[PDB]
Amino acid sequence: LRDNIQGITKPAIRRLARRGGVKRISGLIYEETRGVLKVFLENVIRDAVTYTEHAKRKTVTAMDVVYALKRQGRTLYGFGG
Amino acid sequence: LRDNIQGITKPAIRRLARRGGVKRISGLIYEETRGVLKVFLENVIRDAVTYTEHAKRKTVTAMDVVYALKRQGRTLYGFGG
Amino acid sequence: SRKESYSVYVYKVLKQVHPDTGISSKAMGIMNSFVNDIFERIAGEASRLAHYNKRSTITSREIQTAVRLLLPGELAKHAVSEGTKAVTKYTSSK
Amino acid sequence: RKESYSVYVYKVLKQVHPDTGISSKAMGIMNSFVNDIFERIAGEASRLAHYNKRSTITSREIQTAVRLLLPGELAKHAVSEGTKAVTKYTSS
Amino acid sequence: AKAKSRSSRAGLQFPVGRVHRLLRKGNYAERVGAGAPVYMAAVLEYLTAEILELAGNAARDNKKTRIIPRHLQLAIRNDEELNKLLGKVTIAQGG
Amino acid sequence: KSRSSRAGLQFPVGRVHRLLRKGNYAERVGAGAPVYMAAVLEYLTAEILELAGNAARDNKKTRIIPRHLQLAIRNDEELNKLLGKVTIAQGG
Amino acid sequence: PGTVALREIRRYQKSTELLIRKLPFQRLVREIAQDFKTDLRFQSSAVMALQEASEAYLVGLFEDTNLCAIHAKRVTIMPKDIQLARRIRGE
Amino acid sequence: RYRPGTVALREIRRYQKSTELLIRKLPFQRLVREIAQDFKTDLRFQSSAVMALQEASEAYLVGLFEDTNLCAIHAKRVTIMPKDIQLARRIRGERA
DNA sequence: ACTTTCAGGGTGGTATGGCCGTAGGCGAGCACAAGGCTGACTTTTCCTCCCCTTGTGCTGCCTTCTGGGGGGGGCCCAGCTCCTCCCCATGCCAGGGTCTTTTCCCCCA
DNA sequence: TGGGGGAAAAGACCCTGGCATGGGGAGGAGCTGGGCCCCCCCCAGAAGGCAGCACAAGGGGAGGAAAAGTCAGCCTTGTGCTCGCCTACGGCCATACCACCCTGAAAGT
Repeated sequence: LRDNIQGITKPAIRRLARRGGVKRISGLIYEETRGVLKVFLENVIRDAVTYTEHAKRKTVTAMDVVYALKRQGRTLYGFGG
Repeated sequence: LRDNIQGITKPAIRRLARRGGVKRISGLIYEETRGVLKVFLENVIRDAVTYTEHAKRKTVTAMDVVYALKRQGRTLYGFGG
Repeated sequence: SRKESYSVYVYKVLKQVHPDTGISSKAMGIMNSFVNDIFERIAGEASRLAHYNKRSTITSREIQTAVRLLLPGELAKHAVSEGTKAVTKYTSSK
Repeated sequence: RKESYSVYVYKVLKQVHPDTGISSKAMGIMNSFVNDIFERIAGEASRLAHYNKRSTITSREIQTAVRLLLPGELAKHAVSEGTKAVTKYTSS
Repeated sequence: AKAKSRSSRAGLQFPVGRVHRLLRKGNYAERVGAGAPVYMAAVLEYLTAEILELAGNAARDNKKTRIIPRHLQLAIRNDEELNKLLGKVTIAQGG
Repeated sequence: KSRSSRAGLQFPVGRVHRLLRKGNYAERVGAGAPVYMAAVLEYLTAEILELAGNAARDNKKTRIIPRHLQLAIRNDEELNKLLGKVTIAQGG
Repeated sequence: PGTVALREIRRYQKSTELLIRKLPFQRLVREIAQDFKTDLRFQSSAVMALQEASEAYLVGLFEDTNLCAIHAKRVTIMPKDIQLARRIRGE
Repeated sequence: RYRPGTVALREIRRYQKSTELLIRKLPFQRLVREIAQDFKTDLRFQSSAVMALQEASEAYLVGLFEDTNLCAIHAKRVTIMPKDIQLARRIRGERA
């Protein structure tokens, strides 16, 4: 549907920042990080869906996602390859 | 066989900085840009010399340099390829 | 020993798109490298596609998917349209 | 019929850490690692053959591909392990 | 029959036959389809036409007649899509 | 005798040879190329496994897990260089 | 204010679990994929791989953002830091 | 006597309007041969190879200095510093 | 534990690649200015760094409630597999049409 | 005013047409693995609100360190000449790898 970017809640963004090493976080960081995550996900999902449609399938596969990430310079170990 | 990194003179570094849009330059920028240039040149030249040695050649060629640059995501046009 | 390049075809396209503008040798040698880079990119992506799908043939579908994966936005859209038009013209004339 | 290096990776774990096991998730990461480096070396050795107009990937091309991809100390030891096997393989 | 060039049959200016030969000799697949050279040549010719039109516009801006690497670099850096496609490429004497 | 047990390798020389022949890398593949690639892969896997086992021992564990693999990779400098743009699943 | 931040960094740097909730991440991934193809199915492993990649990407981005923040003599990260980190990275 | 800065802006415009090499060729050739000495003795070099190396080096340095200027402006400064270069390199992925 | 594909032994054949010969392009080397560039000095002035203050927003804590996580079951749709065959791609040879190399001279830089 | 690019000529090489042919994949069935959907529940974390405090930002001062101008020297560079060394092509032949048929074993189940 719509309005699911808010599912990446403020506490989740704070946990990710604390994993990064951030000590204090400004209030607009949450919206900026949501926009950034949205852009990254659109890029990866577009590549993965192109890979899926090339196979005449209707299921986005972990292999499709792995190839989409690999063709962006971000190799992912663990889900095959 | 002597200090040749000092041949990258201060005026040349300022010219490169102003081509980069730098307005004012600190006096410690030169000796650090020299080291950065040395590291980059060492990487590219090591790759080019590995190609030359594999080709059983004694002269490093522009095509070897082009391959060395392409291997780092630094594709260069105008010298072949 | 005769070296091969896309200079003749680049010149023909330049004449078609700009009737009177010329081109320097350095610019032609840069255009040849550009064409070779794009060719190698599309060919590598199509080969990876065919290997992922366990296919031994590189076809128009693989080339189109590689173009969609590499070129951005309207560039990819128009390149795909041009490729489809060219393939249709080729197979529609024996 | 789905092959993997899971058989051979296990035999190398029992030579460096004989008492340490490996999880199912971590062992699949090991397969994604081997499948990655193999394609890296075979994708650079296939370029060295093309640049020199050679139609054969020999141990000389694999040696150069290892030298171009692996860092300083890894390339010195990986090359030495490779040339020791080839010498032993040819000699009976 | 008369030797009709496949480039002329497809309506392109790029060498469909040479593209097919490089695809076969490039060690990309065991086999290469009959539409792959026709598609690749069309894509390459379209991209060449785009980049050359932008380079010609840049040269016309500078009151010149002959395209030089500076005009190509100006076209690439001023076109958003071409900058994205070639954003890791260095042009000799391009500035 | 299997090609691996003529030069003393745990990785499959025959399987690597078939992978190179079927991988669209060159029109031909030599006879020492699979041996060299198998040796390089075996060395790299052995090094990574040894460091991961050291990391697992440091965590009072007898099992290799993605956390241990990521710890070894990020700690070792050369491995950090080689696998610098690589994400490990559930590796912390 | 700050000691809990340190004892939160020390906790979420030592653990490996996912930081974002799986159900909203799944819904967001499907919402994004809806603009690319209608009626798409998704493997659980595919969505999980997307989640791991996204979390690793955001953790690296936040590391670079923290570096940008310390560059400007600050401990608080601001959208300018994220924008500078992304511009220097090339995104 | 021009004020401090106008000549700098003139230099910026002039060096962004031109395409020539801003590093002298002989010292760069000497440095390239110096660096290649430790990789292989008695090594010869094509003039086109040295040319390509110089072009790549200068493009890399111009891009790095642009990123350094961005880093300097981030800290509310107009003077680029070694700390700015280090931050730029670390973020792009050359210092880790 | 069983097994089924696939790695290995054996034999022929040729096409890739190593060896030797050879000859020229071009890379190294040495003068020779000379003048444009670089190095060192001086003024100054404007930028950077430190300090102080403030208010503003960030964080820590409590409480409530909501929605995500964990099963339990269904089902049905889409991914994987098997058998046909036929149409597409490959291999080889002849012949010509196109693309490469050499000369120049006049228009754009 | 000069130098290189756009046209012309010879040739050589590889592209296309033609013929024979094995195999890849498109398609038609079947089958079932799991992805989607609904249901219940419950409690762990998200959300909102309040207090307070510490941190970023703005203003002010000082000093110090680049910028700009100047002058003298130096060493880059364009030209000219020589040498000889390496690299690229040619000719020839050995043997290494592919192709294919059988068999047993190993690794995936």
